[PDB]
Order: sequence, then C-alpha cells, then structure tokens
Amino acid sequence: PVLVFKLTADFREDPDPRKVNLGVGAYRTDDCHPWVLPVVKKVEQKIANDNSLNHEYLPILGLAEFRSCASRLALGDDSPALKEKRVGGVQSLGGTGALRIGADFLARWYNGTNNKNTPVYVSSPTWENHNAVFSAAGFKDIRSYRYWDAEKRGLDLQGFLNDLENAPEFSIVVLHACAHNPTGIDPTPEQWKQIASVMKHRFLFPFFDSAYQGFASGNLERDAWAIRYFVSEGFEFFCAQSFSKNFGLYNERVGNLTVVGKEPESILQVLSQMEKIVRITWSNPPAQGARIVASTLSNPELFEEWTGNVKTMADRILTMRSELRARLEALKTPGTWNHITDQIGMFSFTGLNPKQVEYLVNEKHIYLLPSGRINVSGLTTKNLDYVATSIHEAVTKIAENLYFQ
Ligand SMILES: Cc1ncc(COP(=O)(O)O)c(C=O)c1O
Repeated sequence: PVLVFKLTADFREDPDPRKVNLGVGAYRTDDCHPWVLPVVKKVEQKIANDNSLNHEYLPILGLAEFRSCASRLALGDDSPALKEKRVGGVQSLGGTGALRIGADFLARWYNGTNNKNTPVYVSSPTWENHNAVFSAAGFKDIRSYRYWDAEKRGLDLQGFLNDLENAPEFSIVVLHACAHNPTGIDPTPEQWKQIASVMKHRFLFPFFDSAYQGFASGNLERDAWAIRYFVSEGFEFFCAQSFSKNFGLYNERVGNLTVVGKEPESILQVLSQMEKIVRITWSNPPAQGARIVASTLSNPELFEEWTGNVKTMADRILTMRSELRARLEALKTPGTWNHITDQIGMFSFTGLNPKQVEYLVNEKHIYLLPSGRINVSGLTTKNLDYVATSIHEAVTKIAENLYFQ
C-alpha cells in the first residue's frame, strides 16, 4: 500500500524539466507549490507566542478540546448524539491511525472476543491502504462490494446493495464519507438511504472514512450529511477523520476516531479499551497538529476563515476539472470527458488504461497511478496544456487491444 509515496519519490528524482506529479492527493497552488493555509500560519504564530504551553504528555486518548471539536465537525453542533453524551473521540495519527485503532478494536472486542473472521467489506476499487490496514489488524476475510461501473462511469448501486444484502450479519463496511478515493463518485443522499436501509436490516457495522470533509461540495456541513443521516437512523458506528487535507497538515499527523454509541456507558467502555490499544502502539498522540485544529475550530472567527480556505481549494479544483475537460475536447480526444467534471473531491478517475499511464509516466514525466487516477489539485494553468496534449497522445496512440482494431 505504498505506491503513491514511491510515485512521489520517483518524481522528485526525475531530472526532466517537463515533470508533473499527479499521484498523491496533496493540494498545490496555481503555481504548483504547497499551500500552508492562512488560518494555519496565524494559529501557529499564536502557539509560538503562547508561553503557557508545555510539552507534558497528553492523555492517551489525546487533547480533549481537539477531540470534541473534531467530532462536532463530523456530527454537527446540534447533534442529538452530542446532547445525549453518547459520542467519543480518540485522537489518532492522521486518518490512517484512526482506521488502524478502530480496526484493532473491532478485531478484539466486536462480534465476540478476538474474532478475526468477521468479514470486512471495502469498495471496488478503494484506497490502497484499506485492505492493508485491516489485514494488519488480523482480519482474515476482506471482501469487495461493487461500486464502480467502468462502462457508465458511475455507481453500480444495484451491485452495491446486492453485495450488502448477501453479507453475513455483523460484517464491517468501510464507507467513504464523501469524496470517494479513487473514483470521485459518491452516493446521492437518496442512494445513501437505500444503503443504510440494507445495513440496518442486516446489522452491518458502518466504519466511515472521512479524509476529505470539505472537498466534495466545498461545504463542510453538506459533506457530512451521510454521517449525520446514520446518526439519525440509530446506528452505532466509527468515523475515522483526517485533517491532513482540509487543514493541509499532512506532516503533523492529525486525525480523530469518532465513536457513536447507543448510550454514554457504551462509549466509556469502548474508550477504556481504546486506551490499551493506543498505549501499545504509540502510547499517546502528538500535540502540535491537534492544538492548531482545536484552536481553529473552537473560535468562531478562525473557524469562518478556515472554511473560506477550504472553499478556496475546492473552487480551484472545480476550475481545473473544467479546464482539463475543455482542453481534451478542443483537441478532439476520442471518447467522452464529462466524467472529469462530474466527479468530485481531489481526484479524477480518468479511465486511461495501464499502458496509457506507462506512456505518460515514462515518456512524458507525468506521474499518476496505473489505475488512471489523477490528483486534480496537481493541475495548474501552466501545466494544463502539457497534460491535455499528453493525454491526447496516449489516447490516440495506445489502443485498448493491440490486435483486431
Ligand atoms: C480514503 C483515505 N482514507 C485515509 C487517508 C489517510 O490520511 P492520513 O494522511 O491523514 O493518514 C487518506 C489520505 O488522505 C485517504 O485518501
């Protein structure tokens, strides 16, 4: 599960001046540089001048203000679950750490004691590290639900539902909260209702993965609709949150595992068990990233500025999608390209085949995944024409099948 990071390493070492990194989902400005969000520079300065801050261990489960703030962002300020004190939060090492802690919990305490046979269902296709994290937790039966229909380039809703109907009771279902990685296609709210209905009837466990809240619609509230719907339907569930993308805090490793239970006693028990799992993994979590997020989200002014920074990223992505589609169309590139602008989040699942990716990587020094996934936030007004013309070359020169064409 380390392909994107190897892609980045190959890109850095490449001497060719034309090179473009469209692999890893990391935001870039229109001049192709990292963007430290304005709200983050401001809160960092406030931390650097605040002499009451010490370096003593945080609690095992982490910084209380951060955990509350994060769960609130997922669930909404007026969530009934918050009001009924049936919500817990475990500060984690980014989204990955939240998924891993959640996985280790389920493998020890869920559906019996030390049950490694509980099926875990992930999307077809999904993030590379999903299978790897759940296998590391010791789960033996990892399965796929139909998701991507490559013919219609949207959701195979009937397949998805049918796979969930046939899942053994109590199976764990890893659901992308919004901004599906890699397809950029999410269920509509009406589709989510049908999914939830099947999960409720078959007692399936929702394990949400929320790594991109803000990037699907530009609006934090709207991107959490599905999480909030599952709360309202009476589910207990996990939701692994990352702030790597929406705060641009990749290298400070800031995540939160939100837990929604039936009652406060449920949460107290789950959390006391999570303490043991954290202790034998990283002991307790790092402070800097969590303090930046806690400060931002607990202050109405910084919060508003932050949501404006997220909107800025989401809007730049929209523009890059429109521009790429337009240039491919003006070049008369074969096939249709509306899927570039239909898809949402950070990525486009372009539909290019593995030989077309190989051409782009080795001949044109444009780095993307063998699947055809690109990071749309890697495109810029300066690289767009090179990327479009290169895709055109690949699509016209490299056939799907060498013979019979
Ligand atoms: C779907 C998905 N889940 C989890 C993660 C893990 O993020 P992190 O770097 O915060 O550990 C990513 C990457 O942002 C992701 O795309």
